[PDB]
Amino acid sequence: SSPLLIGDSVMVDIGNVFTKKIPNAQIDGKVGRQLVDATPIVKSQYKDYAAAGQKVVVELGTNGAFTKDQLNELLDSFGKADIYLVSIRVPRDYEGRINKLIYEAAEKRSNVHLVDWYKASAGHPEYFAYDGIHLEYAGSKALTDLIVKTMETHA
Ligand code: NA
Repeated sequence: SSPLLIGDSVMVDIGNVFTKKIPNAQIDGKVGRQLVDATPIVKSQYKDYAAAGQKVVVELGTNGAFTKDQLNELLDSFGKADIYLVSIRVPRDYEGRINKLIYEAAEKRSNVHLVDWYKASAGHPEYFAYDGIHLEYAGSKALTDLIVKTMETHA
């Protein structure tokens, strides 16, 4: 009902569509944001979300690669919150490596739930701008629906 959504350009793209579905969502998207820049923000802005019973959506990696250690530092900073971690689809050589880090984090952590946008958007070029980074409306609605459906299942 009041989840935190933190991400890069993709969060900017879906913010308005997502707010129509979940009006009390707290949305923090910034074009060009790197995952390593999110951890100080969570400590400066969002420690009230780092609690059992809170919900956080993390949408990072589309705008740049990150390391295992950086991902773990970010996930640890949310504490016992339920974390919905979105896989990425981007035309860059690091896409697979980052998606494997994301997959393994979800495998490990009982409070991390994978939102497999990579799999969901396979075969749907109409979801994406020609740059393969920004989303068309059809993509923003599909990703919004996937995030919300995952949170409603608790999966
Ligand atoms: Na998990």
